[PDB]
Amino acid sequence: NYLTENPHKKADMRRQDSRGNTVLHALVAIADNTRENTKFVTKMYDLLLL
Amino acid sequence: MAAIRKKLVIVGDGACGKTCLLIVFSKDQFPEVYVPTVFENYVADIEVDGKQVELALWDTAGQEDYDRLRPLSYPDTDVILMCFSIDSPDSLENIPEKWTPEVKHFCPNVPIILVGNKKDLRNDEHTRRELAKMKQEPVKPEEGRDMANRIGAFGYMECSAKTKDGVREVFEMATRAALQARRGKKKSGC
Amino acid sequence: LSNGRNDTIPVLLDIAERTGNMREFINSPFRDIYYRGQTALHIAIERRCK
Ligand SMILES: Nc1nc2c(ncn2[C@@H]2O[C@H](COP(=O)(O)OP(=O)(O)O)[C@@H](O)[C@H]2O)c(=O)[nH]1
Ligand SMILES: [Mg+2]
Repeated sequence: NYLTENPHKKADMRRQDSRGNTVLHALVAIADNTRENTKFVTKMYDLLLL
Repeated sequence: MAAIRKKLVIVGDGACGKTCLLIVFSKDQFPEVYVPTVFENYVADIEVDGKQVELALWDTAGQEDYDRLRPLSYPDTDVILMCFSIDSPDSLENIPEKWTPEVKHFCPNVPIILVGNKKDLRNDEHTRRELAKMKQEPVKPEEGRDMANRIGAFGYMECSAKTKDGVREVFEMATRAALQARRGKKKSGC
Repeated sequence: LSNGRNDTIPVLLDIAERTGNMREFINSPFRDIYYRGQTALHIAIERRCK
């Protein structure tokens, strides 16, 4: 929340890394099928998308 | 839209204006008192054709202990400006001899722009007399064009840091060459 | 980091700007092939200190 919105410099969510993976491909990459993981993976995914 | 990050690296003999070229590109103000041996950790914003590119400019010097750490800058390099001095003919002939094979060795299939700096000094009386003392002349544009054809250069321009002549177009063409993603693979193994 | 707070980061940054080259200091990447590109910002975010 701070990185996306701060007066000095804002990291936009659409930037892609060397592989081309956006923040959402990266969040899928760490995604696992354990409850402890999915519980926050889905939350952060929805947060960033909205 | 989303700026694309491209890696630009400078390799040339000392005192040919590489650092000053990057500096004039960066702040557009010629430093008349202090010039660092290297210009480091900078990213500049440039737009050429509807695309917005952040160019990360690395710099390589060989004066003292930097040569040992030079190879480390070559990985993930997207585009190179091989630079030499117009008012110093000794710079040209070493480009095929020593600079080119190291560039090919560490990072092949990369675009390269061969440039000659400080157009003002070729017509300068002092430099002309100094070169004539050894029966020499400033690097002719024809020789630079021939070299650019000779060693596979993507383009050949000339810069002038003091007068800020042609820097914008030079780096524009550099990033235009960088944005091209080569041509697949050649003789790729079965 | 000692209990989440090191008393020398502000002093190092102050000395760096006072010495003329803040920019080159705050973002200096690693060079070893094993950690290439990692910045002090990456360490700050990873240590979980907003
Ligand atoms: N008069 C004049 N001098 C220049 C120009 N460009 C570079 N120089 C000189 O070249 C010297 C060294 O160039 P430098 O930037 O250090 O090149 P480097 O050794 O490859 O890093 C500087 O002291 C400048 O005074 C120019 O356009 N006009
Ligand atoms: Mg220098």
